[PDB]
Amino acid sequence: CKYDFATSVLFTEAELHTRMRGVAQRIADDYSNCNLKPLENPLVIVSVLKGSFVFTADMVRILGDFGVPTRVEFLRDIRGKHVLVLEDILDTALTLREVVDSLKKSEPASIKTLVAIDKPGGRKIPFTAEYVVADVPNVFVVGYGLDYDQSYREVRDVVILKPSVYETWGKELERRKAA
Amino acid sequence: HHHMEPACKYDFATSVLFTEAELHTRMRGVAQRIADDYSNCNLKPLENPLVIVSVLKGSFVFTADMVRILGDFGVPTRVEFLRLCDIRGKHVLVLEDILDTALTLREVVDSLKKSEPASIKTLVAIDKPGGRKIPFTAEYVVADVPNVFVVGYGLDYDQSYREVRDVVILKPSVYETWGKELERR
Ligand SMILES: Nc1nc(=O)c2ncn(CC(COCP(=O)(O)O)COCP(=O)(O)O)c2[nH]1
Ligand SMILES: Nc1nc(=O)c2ncn(CC(COCP(=O)(O)O)COCP(=O)(O)O)c2[nH]1
Ligand SMILES: [Mg+2]
Ligand SMILES: [Mg+2]
Repeated sequence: CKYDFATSVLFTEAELHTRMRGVAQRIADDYSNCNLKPLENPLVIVSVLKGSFVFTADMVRILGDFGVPTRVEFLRDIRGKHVLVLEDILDTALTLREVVDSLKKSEPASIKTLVAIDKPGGRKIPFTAEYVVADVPNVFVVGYGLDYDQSYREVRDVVILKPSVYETWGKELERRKAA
Repeated sequence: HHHMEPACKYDFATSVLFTEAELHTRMRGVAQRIADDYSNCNLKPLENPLVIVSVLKGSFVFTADMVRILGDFGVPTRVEFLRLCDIRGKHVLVLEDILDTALTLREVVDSLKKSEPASIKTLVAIDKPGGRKIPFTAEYVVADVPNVFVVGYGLDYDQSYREVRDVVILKPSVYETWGKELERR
């Protein structure tokens, strides 16, 4: 494996970007009759969870390439506006269920969701994102904005950490606790 | 002789000042200096990362690109947004998309110093050195621009254009027209 701290790379940055371009084409098609324009009527991107800044930064630029202008708001007026909620990972769906339900109360013209990583096996309630870049199984991943204990968000790929990473850090946490 | 001037890429811009490629080239140069400068600190994921404090809403683009480049150069980070975890005894690098009057960074740095970080430095994507209202020098600057209003690379005009990949001069046409519309509202 490329990374000394990982056992597996699941998706490279290049694979993610290729899938993101395919999703951007669909979004450009789906919103083509919405008359989106900078200033007068951008697509409102609502980015949810701290780590989603990486995905949001790459995705709004790719959407711009495909002719979909955006404004961004972070959750870490939309009445009559088109809203696309972005999140780095969708797992239990408890976050997005709450965010979507709250945004609906402001009566946007439409609301859809776009997630970089779906763990469809992780649900605690039923929830389907309109747009999914990639799926993973029920494993804990880091990278592409996703962290372990606030570290590793900067890893360019989505990866599975080595067990020794959690073990060393637990032990150091114990150590610092006693001292 | 007759000079030929090609038209600008973007219908809303007068001039592209820095392309995404130029920005990333300069960010790699800066990342090498940062790696050299923090090589004496024994930084590590989890036990001792560099705390990146990202300031202002539009700085998410710069921050996303910069933490990944720093990772390539072996500088592990953790990111915090001001648009705060304990920083006492930690190295802090404050990131900001643009530095102009310096009033934001002066306040942010002074506040953070109260928590006694191990060190504090600043890294900015665009410095407008002629815009100062107080003296201020960033430790690390990706690019300088003259006193003109730019958008792109996370910088907005009234919340639009952050997604433009290049840093560009916004056409006066755009904000004169839109400004009167906002007045009308
Ligand atoms: N780093 C990381 N990797 C995972 O595989 C993973 N699976 C769940 N989570 C925690 C969180 C994701 O935390 C993401 P962040 O650090 O705040 O970007 C799941 O929240 C989505 P949901 O369960 O409400 O739908 C994960 N965090
Ligand atoms: N979009 C944009 N372009 C500029 O040229 C420019 N020059 C100043 N500003 C406004 C703000 C930058 O606003 C950045 P953002 O939309 O919140 O990412 C200057 O703040 C830095 P300082 O004056 O405290 O040092 C600008 N905003
Ligand atoms: Mg997390
Ligand atoms: Mg602004």
